Amino acid sequence: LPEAYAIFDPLVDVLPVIPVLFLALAFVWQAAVGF
Amino acid sequence: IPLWIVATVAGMGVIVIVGLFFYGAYAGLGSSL
Amino acid sequence: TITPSLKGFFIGLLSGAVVLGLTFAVLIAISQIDKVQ
Amino acid sequence: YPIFTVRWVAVHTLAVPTIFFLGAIAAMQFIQR
Amino acid sequence: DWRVLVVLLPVLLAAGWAVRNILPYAVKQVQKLLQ
Amino acid sequence: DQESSGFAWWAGNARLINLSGKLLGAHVAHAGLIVFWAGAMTLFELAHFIPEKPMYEQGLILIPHIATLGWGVGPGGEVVDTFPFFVVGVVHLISSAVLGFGGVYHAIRGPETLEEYSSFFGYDWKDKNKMTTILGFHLIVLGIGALLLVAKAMFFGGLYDTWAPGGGDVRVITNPTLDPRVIFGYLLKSPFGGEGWIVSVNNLEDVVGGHIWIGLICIAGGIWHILTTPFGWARRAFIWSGEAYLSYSLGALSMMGFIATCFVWFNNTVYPSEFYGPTGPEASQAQAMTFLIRDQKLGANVGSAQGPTGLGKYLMRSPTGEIIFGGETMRFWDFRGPWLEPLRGPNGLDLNKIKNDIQPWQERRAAEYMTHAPLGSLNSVGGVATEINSVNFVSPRSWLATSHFVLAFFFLVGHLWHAGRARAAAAGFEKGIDRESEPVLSMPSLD
Amino acid sequence: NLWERFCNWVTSTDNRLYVGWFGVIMIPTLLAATICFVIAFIAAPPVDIDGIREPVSGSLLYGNNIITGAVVPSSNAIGLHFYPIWEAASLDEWLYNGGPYQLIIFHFLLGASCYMGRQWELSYRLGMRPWICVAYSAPLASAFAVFLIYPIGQGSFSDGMPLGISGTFNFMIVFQAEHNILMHPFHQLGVAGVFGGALFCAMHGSLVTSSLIRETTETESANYGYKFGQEEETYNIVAAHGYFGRLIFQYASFNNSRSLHFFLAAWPVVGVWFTALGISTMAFNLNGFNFNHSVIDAKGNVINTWADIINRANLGMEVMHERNAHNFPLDLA
Amino acid sequence: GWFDILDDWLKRDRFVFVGWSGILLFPCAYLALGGWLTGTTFVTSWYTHGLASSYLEGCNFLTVAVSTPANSMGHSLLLLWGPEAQGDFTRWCQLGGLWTFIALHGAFGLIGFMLRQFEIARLVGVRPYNAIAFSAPIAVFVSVFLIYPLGQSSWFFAPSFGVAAIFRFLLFFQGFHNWTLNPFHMMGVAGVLGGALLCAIHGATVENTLFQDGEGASTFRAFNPTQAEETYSMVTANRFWSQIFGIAFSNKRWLHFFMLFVPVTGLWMSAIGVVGLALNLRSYDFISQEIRAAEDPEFETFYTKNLLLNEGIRAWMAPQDQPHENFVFPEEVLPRGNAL
Amino acid sequence: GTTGERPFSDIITSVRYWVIHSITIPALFIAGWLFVSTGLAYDVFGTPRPDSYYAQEQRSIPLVTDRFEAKQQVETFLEQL
Amino acid sequence: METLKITVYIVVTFFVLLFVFGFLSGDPARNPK
Ligand code: CLA
Ligand code: CLA
Ligand code: CLA
Ligand code: CLA
Ligand code: CLA
Ligand SMILES: CCCCCCCCCCCCCCCC(=O)OC[C@H](COP(=O)(O)OC[C@@H](O)CO)OC(=O)CCCCCCCCCCCCCCC
Ligand SMILES: CC1=C(/C=C/C(C)=C/C=C/C(C)=C/C=C/C=C(C)/C=C/C=C(C)/C=C/C2=C(C)CCCC2(C)C)C(C)(C)CCC1
Ligand SMILES: CC1=C(/C=C/C(C)=C/C=C/C(C)=C/C=C/C=C(C)/C=C/C=C(C)/C=C/C2=C(C)CCCC2(C)C)C(C)(C)CCC1
Ligand SMILES: CC1=C(/C=C/C(C)=C/C=C/C(C)=C/C=C/C=C(C)/C=C/C=C(C)/C=C/C2=C(C)CCCC2(C)C)C(C)(C)CCC1
Ligand SMILES: [Cl-]
Ligand SMILES: [Cl-]
Ligand SMILES: [Fe+3]
Repeated sequence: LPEAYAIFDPLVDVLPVIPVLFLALAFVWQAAVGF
Repeated sequence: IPLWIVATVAGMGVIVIVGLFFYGAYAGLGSSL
Repeated sequence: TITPSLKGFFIGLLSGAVVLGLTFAVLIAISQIDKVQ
Repeated sequence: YPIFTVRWVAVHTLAVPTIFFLGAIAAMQFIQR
Repeated sequence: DWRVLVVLLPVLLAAGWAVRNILPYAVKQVQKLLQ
Repeated sequence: DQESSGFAWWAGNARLINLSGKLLGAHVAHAGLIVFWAGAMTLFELAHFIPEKPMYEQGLILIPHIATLGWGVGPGGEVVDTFPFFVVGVVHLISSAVLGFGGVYHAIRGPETLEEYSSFFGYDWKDKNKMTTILGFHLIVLGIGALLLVAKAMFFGGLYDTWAPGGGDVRVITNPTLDPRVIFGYLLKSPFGGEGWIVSVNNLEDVVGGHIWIGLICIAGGIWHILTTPFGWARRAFIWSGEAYLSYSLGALSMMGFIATCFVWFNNTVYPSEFYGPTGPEASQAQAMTFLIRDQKLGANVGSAQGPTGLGKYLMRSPTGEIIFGGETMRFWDFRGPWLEPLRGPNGLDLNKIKNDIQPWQERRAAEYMTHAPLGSLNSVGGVATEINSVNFVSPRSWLATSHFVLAFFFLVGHLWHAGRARAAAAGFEKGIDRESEPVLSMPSLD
Repeated sequence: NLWERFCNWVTSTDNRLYVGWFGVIMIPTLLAATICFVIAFIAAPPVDIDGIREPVSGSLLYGNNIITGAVVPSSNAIGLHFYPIWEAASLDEWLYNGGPYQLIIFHFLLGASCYMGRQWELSYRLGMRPWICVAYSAPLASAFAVFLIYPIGQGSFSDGMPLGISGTFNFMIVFQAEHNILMHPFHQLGVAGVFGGALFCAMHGSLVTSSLIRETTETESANYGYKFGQEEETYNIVAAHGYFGRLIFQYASFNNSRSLHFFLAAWPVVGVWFTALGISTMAFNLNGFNFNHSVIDAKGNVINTWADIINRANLGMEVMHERNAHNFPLDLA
Repeated sequence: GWFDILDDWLKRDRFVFVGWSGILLFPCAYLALGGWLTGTTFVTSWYTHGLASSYLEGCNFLTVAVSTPANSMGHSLLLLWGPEAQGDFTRWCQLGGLWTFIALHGAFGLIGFMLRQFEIARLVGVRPYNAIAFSAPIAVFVSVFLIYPLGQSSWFFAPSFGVAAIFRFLLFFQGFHNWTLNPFHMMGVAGVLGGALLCAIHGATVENTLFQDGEGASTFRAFNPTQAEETYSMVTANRFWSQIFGIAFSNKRWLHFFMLFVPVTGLWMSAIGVVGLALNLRSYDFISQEIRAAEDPEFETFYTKNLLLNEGIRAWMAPQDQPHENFVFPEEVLPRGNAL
Repeated sequence: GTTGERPFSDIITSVRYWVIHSITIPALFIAGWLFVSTGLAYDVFGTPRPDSYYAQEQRSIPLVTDRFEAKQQVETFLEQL
Repeated sequence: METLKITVYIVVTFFVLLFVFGFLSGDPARNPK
């Protein structure tokens, strides 16, 4: 990463897993509506 | 306390603790290093 | 005479007899308090 | 509802040591040779 | 040795703490049983 | 709720089948996830990238795609500036937010059905005209996208070309192959060994050319489907429903996924070994080369050296006579790569060129590719299974080949699933057998 | 019309065996593979599977019994090349190089793929729900894995599973030496699938036999209490669930027959799917977990585990498989 | 009477039924499972095998084992109060005492569980075929963990309780007994795999021959456990398999008994053959083949190739798998082909 | 039907439960931690520490050779450390 | 050899054409309801 963005290089380590969480949230939601 | 909250936090506790076990597999005892 | 292993044998015998005794003692007691109708 | 039952004992002889063991296994990840 | 009391301490505290939060609700259970 | 539609929570997206506004929403929302992963994964790869190491020693699959398109790299694949990687990730990531915003809006806020909101976006699955029209638009989009690759190769910097003289480099593609006997000759080769079907495309001209062709084929078919309705023979040969079309694409996505597997496993043109690590056949051939060079330097006569089995130790013939590398690599003699083709004469490997013309950069390349063979354990220990820990490496090729075979296999299962159900829903027994009209109870007995 | 009569018979439900359009491919291809397998098992001459001119005998007439006999895979010199009869100068050359293997496996894979489609097809003609063929996809995928997919990734049909009892074991052993498939979680899920399937099959059968409703005397079979096509269920699901729910606890039991039968399908099929996928992805040398020398002491001495004992055994298979075929020190083919 | 009072309490309808069989089952099962969990977390194998085997030492879930006692203990019961440990909990663990503890408490647990199936079956009103079928798991456990090491020199050559340890056991049995060649194991394969097949195919058949008893597209709701009618069509499932495969079930009772028979029969056959391997009474060879191959060096089958592999396994793994033998193989005796 | 205990649903939902168990579950967990962090688990079970598998100049594995004096043989091994 | 190759090519073509043309000759309509 260009050093002007080096401040986010911790945030980059997490970003690719965000789509997975979307799968998990659909279960939180169906749990909250009682399936 | 709504169960769906209890379900999410328990699993979240599960995911954290499993992640700690996989983490240790690359560091310290049993890491090959 | 009583060799070390024969002493151990009684150690085990009494241990098991204590375990089964406490077991059946407690099980009979519970059964007397919480009977059926 | 009663509070302590045969089930109560059964869940606690499995669960008490499980959490205890997960704790011990947790700390093991930080052992360095 | 000292390590044993270090380890048992939380469990003792937890048990006592649970004993104190459950005690009124247990002595009624036993009282209900004695019939 | 399941009482309203029939479908249960675990089959909840089937409640979207006749709600075009929400269905549009999920689709646009899903496309954002793809674009999100693409951008996010790129920045992760760039945050972990080391220019002094080859890309394949670092677990990278996206930066290799970007570099093959000619962005970021110089001669022989060396990374010279990383800012084009950065852009590709940021732009995808920023775009995903747009795709997400619209997807969520259509999902929970927009109108559930489109058919009363607009007669142009609305669609009924059983309406064969509107479906071919939507198909036509998307065919047009696909054609444009395939031409964007042409344009990048011909007008906008070119492509990385592992075959370029002097060693691979970025190169502008001036003369794409348009000869239909070549372009569609690939589509007619055998899938089997030494042939390769479309996987054998080994020059950028043939790649760029084929894309000009499907680019044109698609736009034409798009126009054709916008203007026509399905003929009568197609009407009675197909099932016209949303699930039916979903199954048709699962079969296709499956076929494509298998093909993708073979491409990244065998092909080192559109998957430059400079970026992806050697192929399986390549690393084995590279091993034989490395030991040929070493033993010959010691004084061995690699043409007449007999091996334990009686076959040649360094050199034997193929079943059609060609001089090939010996040993168990005999199976890999269809391999072709730029580090080895200089030693290839018309009859195969040329013993004179082996003796006098091997260059240091070849010995370096063979050794590098021998010790980076796509072999490794699930936890990325490099080598055969019996290898001790030390080398952290699995080839991107293994990672890409294995994942897409899994995805392909499961999408074939998906095709079988939704196809049969589509057929049963249309016929009216996808929910089970009517007790009062059981079909078998009215057929005669087999005996 | 004459073509419509043909089509009416191809698709008839009154045929003792259903033919169908999938069957128009299935019947000839299976018959070809079956006839050639029978003949080669009995009579084939030795085949040079490892392409090192050391032929391997596999047929009965050449000194094999039912256990040691195989149709031997085609030569390593052939690799992935297509090798029908007409590509060979003579039947003699074809037999020497492994021709019947390709003929058989390609006809069989085609025939079994159409067997799967035949299952969808007759089910559609009968008014059935359609997914039985999805279950059969799990063994079909497994067959695809070991006859086709694993040769592709390795680069030769000579690493295909031999068509023979001992040949199969030679496949499993060399596979474990090369890929450590016991330590691969996809084979472990396959074990969990076939063991679990065996268990659940055992369970369901004992639980239903247990709940059979008395309809017979003692001097006859309990089976004669069921008549083909009665509308009454023959066992008592409530009693069976009453039993099994007490065996464990009630919520660990099934009270819905459809939910239980779905579980019976899903557990082995999924697990076999994964184990097909394990062969199919080890084909591209993504291998099982490697823990060799993973545990170390403070000085740096290796402290073996059971993984390192598995490695010593893997090593001994490794240096003995294809004992003459390697001229270079890495096993890359 | 106090016996009839204790019977009243043991047979109470609770969440977890106890019964008379519970007095045996629960403490033994809980102690078998607790002993495995205890050892895989804390207990080494450095003095019995020279192996690490606990979470505390660095092992993961696939490599932890409660390992067998050293060969020198023979078939010692290895009781805590016995002569080897002499009541020292620490030394008992270091000597392999958890292995016999688990195996023995486990063996008795399995007796308790089978008695449990009997006890519940009689109280509930069903025939006891579930307990009959559980004979096959017991027969397997007894032959592999008790008889097989009793046949051999010690508990050492029993399976150690662990995932990778079990895999080594599998590989030992190929290299040493040529277990794949044994027809009693082959019959087990055919009953395990044939059981998987029957499980998959019967579940699919029922799910794909259901009657339409609801209007929902998820078809599970259309069953009530108290209903009297079959939920799927035996007639239709019969015609289908008749025309697809040639033969089809026509009797639901025979079909479900057959699902009991097959995997139960097969596990019992594999036990029998393991009993043979206790005595090294292997199906290791075919004498006819060895006579041909010794006189004809151009004879080569897959059978003769497997034996080369078995010989490689034995020489390459024995020095560390059998460390009480003080084996030292100089490199030149190791069998190996060219290059590798 | 229902056997008679309080449903687990109502229990992990009720406030009294999590009053009690937000202390007990962490207590045992911390207890387990301290069992390993104090080094007690090493001595209770006799499992070697990373510096107690060999002596500083030894690659021979301390294998138990004798059945009946085995307890003493293990302790003669620990002394050579 | 070549006579065999031509013989099998004809055979294969024949059956493949039975398959495509059979499944185009109105398959969905061939069902019980
Ligand atoms: C890729 C995954 C995906 C997607 C895109 C969808 C999308 C959809 N599902 Mg499906 N679903 C999925 C997975 C998915 N589903 C899975 C895995 C399951 C199994 C658990 C289900 C189970 C399921 C059921 C049971 C149902 C749906 C339904 C729906 C639709 C309405 C949902 C609703 O009412 O939400 C309401 C929920 C909320 C309002 C909570 C908030 C949700 C949003 C989307 C959070 C977005 C967060 C994001 C970061 C914001 C971005 C902001 C932007 C500026 C960038 C919707 C089109 C429903 C349907 O068909 O109705 C007719 C329905 O009944 N789904
Ligand atoms: C096709 C997709 C694909 C491929 C080929 C790769 C390949 C790679 N990734 Mg990437 N990755 C992907 C998707 C992919 N990734 C996705 C979707 C995410 C988001 C979570 C990421 C996030 C990610 C990160 C954060 C990292 C990688 C890294 C890597 C490397 C190491 C992989 C590894 O060790 O995995 C470990 C293996 C596994 C976890 C095994 C998973 C097995 C799956 C779950 C089987 C699923 C089967 C089936 C689909 C289930 C349904 C069955 C049902 C229907 C019956 C490797 C080069 C690493 C790297 O080196 O970066 C530089 C790294 O740090 N990836
Ligand atoms: C496939 C995507 C798609 C589709 C089919 C639709 C369809 C529809 N949207 Mg939706 N929408 C989408 C994406 C989509 N939207 C996205 C991504 C966003 C977020 C930016 C929105 C935000 C949005 C809003 C806020 C609203 C709609 C509304 C509408 C309706 C009216 C649109 C109209 O008249 O446009 C007429 C045509 C135009 C305005 C010109 C569009 C020019 C495009 C954008 C040029 C770029 C084309 C290029 C190929 C894009 C590449 C994308 C990249 C990822 C490859 C219609 C049903 C309206 C509605 O239903 O209200 C009730 C409404 O209020 N949409
Ligand atoms: C995404 C792409 C796509 C899709 C989904 C469709 C879909 C459709 N097209 Mg369109 N079409 C497309 C692209 C597409 N088309 C393009 C790009 C063109 C321009 C070339 C055409 C030209 C075209 C024409 C000329 C016609 C259609 C028609 C149709 C309909 C019937 C298709 C059919 O019967 O196929 C089934 C395929 C066959 C029956 C072919 C016979 C079997 C072949 C030989 C199988 C070979 C497969 C095998 C595995 C080999 C593959 C690899 C390689 C060797 C080829 C259908 C609605 C028909 C219609 O009704 O239009 C109004 C019609 O006449 N399309
Ligand atoms: C296709 C491959 C295949 C198949 C299907 C089989 C099938 C079988 N093999 Mg064979 N095997 C194979 C390949 C195969 N093998 C190969 C290639 C080798 C190498 C030569 C071996 C080596 C091998 C060995 C060494 C053994 C087998 C045995 C078996 C049988 C094991 C049956 C079983 O369930 O035991 C499982 C064990 C039990 C059922 C015992 C009871 C267990 C209780 C009920 C468990 C309860 C657990 C409790 C509730 C708590 C658990 C908690 C915990 C998980 C946390 C079975 C017949 C075994 C045998 O024949 O035994 C007689 C045996 O010892 N195989
Ligand atoms: C949705 C996720 C799908 C996952 C893959 C498919 C799983 C089931 C496939 C078995 C096919 C068996 C042969 C015929 C079996 C058959 O005939 O099924 C019949 C049964 C009932 O069918 P219905 O007609 O009622 O429902 C299907 C549609 O009609 C929707 O109503 O189908 C289902 O219940 C599907 C359940 C979907 C939900 C599946 C989730 C389970 C997998 C979870 C992930 C496990 C991962 C393990 C990792 C180690
Ligand atoms: C429908 C639905 C669903 C789904 C949803 C979705 C799928 C959504 C999506 C969403 C999305 C798809 C989103 C996205 C977003 C994105 C974003 C938000 C981004 C942002 C970015 C940025 C801001 C950037 C930044 C930067 C730069 C500029 C440079 C470099 C560094 C950084 C990174 C810092 C679910 C399943 C839940 C269920 C319910 C219903
Ligand atoms: C780009 C490129 C290229 C090219 C490509 C191309 C040119 C392609 C084409 C392609 C094509 C041209 C394709 C096509 C395909 C086809 C298909 C895939 C088909 C399908 C079919 C179907 C699916 C059918 C079915 C059926 C039957 C069989 C019977 C009746 C019924 C039905 C209809 C169902 C090249 C290689 C040069 C190079 C690289 C780049
Ligand atoms: C030995 C012995 C004994 C006993 C003891 C006991 C009884 C113990 C118990 C113990 C226990 C009782 C423990 C527990 C543990 C547990 C654990 C350690 C767990 C873990 C878990 C996990 C880790 C999970 C995982 C998973 C799964 C599996 C599912 C999903 C996925 C996951 C990953 C989440 C006595 C002293 C009496 C005597 C002497 C000897
Ligand atoms: Cl071999
Ligand atoms: Cl070699
Ligand atoms: Fe059944």
